[PDB]
This record gives sequence, C-alpha cells and structure tokens, in this order.
Amino acid sequence: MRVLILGVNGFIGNHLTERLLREDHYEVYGLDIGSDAISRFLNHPHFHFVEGDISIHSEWIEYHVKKCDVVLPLVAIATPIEYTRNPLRVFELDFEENLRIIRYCVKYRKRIIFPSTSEVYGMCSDKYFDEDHSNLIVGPVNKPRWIYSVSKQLLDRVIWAYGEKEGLQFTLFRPFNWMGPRLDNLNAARIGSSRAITQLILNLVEGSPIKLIDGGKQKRCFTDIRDGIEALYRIIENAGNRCDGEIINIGNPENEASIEELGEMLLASFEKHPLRHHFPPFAGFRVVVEHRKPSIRNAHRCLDWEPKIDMQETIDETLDFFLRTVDLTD
Amino acid sequence: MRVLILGVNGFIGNHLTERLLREDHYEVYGLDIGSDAISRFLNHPHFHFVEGDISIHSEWIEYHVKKCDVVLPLVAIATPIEYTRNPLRVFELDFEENLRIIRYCVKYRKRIIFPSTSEVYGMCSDKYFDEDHSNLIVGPVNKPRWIYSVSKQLLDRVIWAYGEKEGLQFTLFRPFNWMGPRLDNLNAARIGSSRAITQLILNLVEGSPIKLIDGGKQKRCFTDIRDGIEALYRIIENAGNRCDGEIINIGNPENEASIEELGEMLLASFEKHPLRHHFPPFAGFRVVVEHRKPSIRNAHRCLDWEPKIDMQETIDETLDFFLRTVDLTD
Repeated sequence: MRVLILGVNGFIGNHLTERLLREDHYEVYGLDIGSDAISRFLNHPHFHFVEGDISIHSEWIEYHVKKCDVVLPLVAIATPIEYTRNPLRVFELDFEENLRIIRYCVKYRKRIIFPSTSEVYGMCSDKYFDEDHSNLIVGPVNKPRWIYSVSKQLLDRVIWAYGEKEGLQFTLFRPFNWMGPRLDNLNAARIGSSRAITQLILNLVEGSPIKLIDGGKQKRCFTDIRDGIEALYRIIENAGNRCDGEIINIGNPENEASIEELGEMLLASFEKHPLRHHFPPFAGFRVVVEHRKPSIRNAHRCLDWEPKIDMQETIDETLDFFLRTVDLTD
Repeated sequence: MRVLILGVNGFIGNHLTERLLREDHYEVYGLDIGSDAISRFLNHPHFHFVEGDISIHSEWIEYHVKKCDVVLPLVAIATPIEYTRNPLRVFELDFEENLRIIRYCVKYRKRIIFPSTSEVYGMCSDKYFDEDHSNLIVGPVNKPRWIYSVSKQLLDRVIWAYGEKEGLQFTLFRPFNWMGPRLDNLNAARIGSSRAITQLILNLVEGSPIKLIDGGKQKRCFTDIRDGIEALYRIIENAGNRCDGEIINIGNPENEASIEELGEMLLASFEKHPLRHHFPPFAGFRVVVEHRKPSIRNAHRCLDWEPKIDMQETIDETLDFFLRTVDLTD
C-alpha cells in the first residue's frame, strides 16, 4: 500500500508517517518543499521523500498519484487573519490546487482521504455537529471570514459528486483541535494542529498576553494526536470498506473548554513545568461561533473508535514537548 | 458605454438589449452560440453579435472583456434536477468558467455586473432575505441539491475579495422569479427566467399535471421583467456610483404566492384566454425552502427603485405572450 502524503513536513505528516512505518505493508511517499520536520524518516527504507509544491507542480504530482494507492492532501492555509488579509491566496491554494489533486485521483481511480474542516458547520445551532445531519450556517457575503469555510465545503461537495458520478473512492475527515508533539508553525500552510493551542503556548513561551476575544467564552473541543492519528490510521486501513463515501468528525467531545479555561489549564501546566524559568512572566489574560463540539457516531460506527486520552494528559504532553524543543538561543 | 452580455440569446439578453438600445449611448455586445431569441436586433447599428461559448473560448472572451466597459455574465445552469443528475457540469460551467470571466474583469479593470442567486440564502429563517445581514443556511454535504447554491455563494465571496483586494468594481444582483415575454427554455443554461412559472405554463400548454411537491405550500415571490429590467438598467447606469460593491436583491416581495396559489392563478388566466382551446384539458394538480421573500432595501437605496406591476398583470402578460408564440404545428 503506497500512501502519498502531500504536505508531509508537519504535524500530521510526522505522526501519520510514524504510525504507518510501524506496520510492515506501507510505503510512504511524503511530498513537500522541505524535510526538517520529518528528517528522522529520510533514511527509512519504506519512506520516500518527494520534492514538490502543489501550486507549482502539475505532472510530478499527477505521476505520484498514479504511482500510489491512497492520497492525503494536507496542504491548505487555515490561518484566520489570512481569510481576510489574503483571501484570494487562501482560495487558490485551498480550493483550486486541491481540486486538481482530487481530479488526479478520479482520473487514476485512486482513493482519497481528504481533510475537510470543522469550520464547515459554521454557526450551526446543534450541540453536536453531525456530518450527516447538521445544517451548515454561514454569514452574509460581506463577512469575508467565511471564505475558508465555504471553500472547504464546496470542495467536499465536489468530492461527493465525483464519488456519486465517477466512482471516486473517498473518505472525508474533520479534525477537531488535534494537539500533541511537533505542532505545525502557526503560518505553515499544512492542516492539522490546533491553532488555538499553538497560539496560547506561544503566548506563554514569548511572554505575550492571552487574548480572550469577548471574554473567551466560546467553547472548543481538543483531541490528542494519539487519538486522532489512530482514527486516521483506521480510515487508511478501511476495515470492511466501511469508510467508503463517509464523512468522519475526529475529535474528543468530552475535552470541551472555553478559550478562558484552556488558558487557565495551560497556565497551570506551564507554571508547574521544570523549564518554566526559561520563559518570561505571564503577560496576563487580555479581554478583546460559540460552540464546536463533534458528533463522533460516524467514527464509532466506521472505525470502532473512541478517544482514550483525557484533557489534562494531552495538555501536559503537548506543552512539555513544545517547551523541551524550543531553541533557547533563538 | 460598451456593454458585454455573455449569454445574450435569452430572456434577460432580449429585455436588457431592448432597454439599452432605447438609450443613445450604449453599444451592446451580445455573446452567444445562437441568435434566434434576439434575431430582431442583429441589424441594429448599436448591437454587435459575438459568436462564443464560455467553456470553449479563452482569448476571444478575454478580448471582448478588454474591448468593453461593463460585463454581464448570464451563462449558468440553474435546473434543479441537473444539480443532482449532472453536478460536475453545473459546477464547471457555473463556477469555474464564470470565475475565468471574473478574472478577465479584474485584469482589465472592467466593471462586472454578476447574477448571484436567491438560492444563496438557502433555508435562512429571516422572513425577508437580506443581502447584507441574513445568514446563509444549507444542508449537509450528503444533500447534493445544495451544490448550486454554494457554488454561487463562493463565487460571490471571490468577487467580494477581488473587490476588496484588487479594486474590482462590481455589483451583484439576485433576481427573484423574473417573468414576462420571451422566457428561456427550461434547459437553457442562461440565468434569469422563473423556472417555476415556465414549468407551470408548460404543464398547461402540454396538458401535463401541475406537481405540488408536498402540497405546494412553499411560498415564492414573482417579479415582472419590466420591474426587474428597470432595476438592472439602473445598476448599469450606476447613478452616483451608488451600486459599487453592493449586493442587490431584485424582486417584488408583495407578489408572494405558494406554488398552489400560483397554480390556481395561472389556471384562471389560462381558462379565460381566447387561445385556450388550442391546448389540452387541465391534467390537474398532483400532490408529490418554505419561503423566499427578498428584502429590497438595497434596491430602494441604490437604485431608488420599487416594483410597479401587480401579480395579476404580470401573470396575464407572461401567459398571454407564451401562448401566442407557441408554434401549434410543433
């Protein structure tokens, strides 16, 4: 099984590649423009680094789709300010360039495992966002923050249509704030790591304040990467072909917190940490979609999966690794 | 003022071209693959027929964008069954090919007047759909009927972004069931004529039944083309530049009826018509988004416009012209 990861040089690429290389029947083709995040797999016999950029290359990516069996496109900009500061580039990369890769899979009859986004639900009023039943709610066109949500949704619909009409084999997945070791940088155009926890950990690391937009009462769910990657690994395995044509939220709905509470949890774990003294004093909380909890019935059904790691162990492990790998001279 | 109408060979093309040629300072370039719907303007000195197809041509359309001042792209498939039977083609034509035309306008700094759709609001619960304030509500990805609505919405957002970031001059308009003489054929890929009234008039003309999907209690608003085209003409005139960056619903919110009532109104006007005897007996009502009423404050503000024709005169005029131009030997 040849697995093509586009945008391997990051969080998901790292953790997914580790997982697949444990198993004896995977060849991982990791496409990216750099390899610093995964440099320890470069010498692995079943890892294959592929030089590339999905905006520049046509034929090279197309080739690698043909060569491989399953494809995971992880290249996208999901930086909120960018939705308003550089909307065209968000659209071009996240929509147009990924659409080309989708069409390569259709053409060579390959399976695609596509990262949809939890942002597709928008201001959905269900308490549990359900992939198969929840209505998707966005604001008017004069609220440009929604361009990312709606681009990703239209891409889902296009995948769905290729599936219905052209026999594309797909699974869509929606990560909810995955977190752990080897988080993407905040401005890396790679899907997967919780931007909210990376930002907060960054605040503590830099000694900048934690912004609570309107008191930080908006609630989010957070998912350990060990749980998340286990689910994604099962989607790849696709026991019984039970993931075919499915849309699967992957998150831990019991790991719910407002940004305020997430703030306090991180701070507690931080102040307790043996390396805390390398970092500045706490600059403080700064007052400047109200809920986003996944239904995980689809993951229960298709993957026989449920999350095993509590909030506190994921927080602690995520923070610990981040602090330990910070370069203190830079 | 050189006005480029892409998809001129239809309802809007006809009525818009008539209106602009009344005025002495318009040159109309009407692009299409046929001219039967507008053949009486072919000899007009200020009308210019342009052979073309927005899926086939690149450079020829690009040229005509450069040559002209304002552009109205009216080519799109808005046939509901097609959203589910041929979703990819709906996406390719309505989204991808229109996006090319948008980018030509951006590049040559031309004004674009773009037909958004009333379908963008989806299952919005406001009683009056408001371009600037109403949330847009669609179903899950497993409800593929929404691919049209969401493609059109993303196109609006992309136009909006070009406007914000690249100085594109645009106005977006949303027609609500425009109707009158020279209705598009039901399967013509040209925006503008109410598919609901064309279908019903067709039922009466053919002697097929009128389908009331779940009793036909869903309510719609209907707009005489004389009112609609007057508004569109004012958007073209753009007095005070008051339409710049605006989104404008064009409909008559007082012309509200369920499909059932629209049915009965048409039937009454039909049975009363002097040419009714050329058509079969009434095959009957057949039981097989609940409201879609526009806010028109933007049209009031920008265009100083309000609709002048009552339901009954538009119904009567629309039916009368349709019946009179039917070819009874075919």
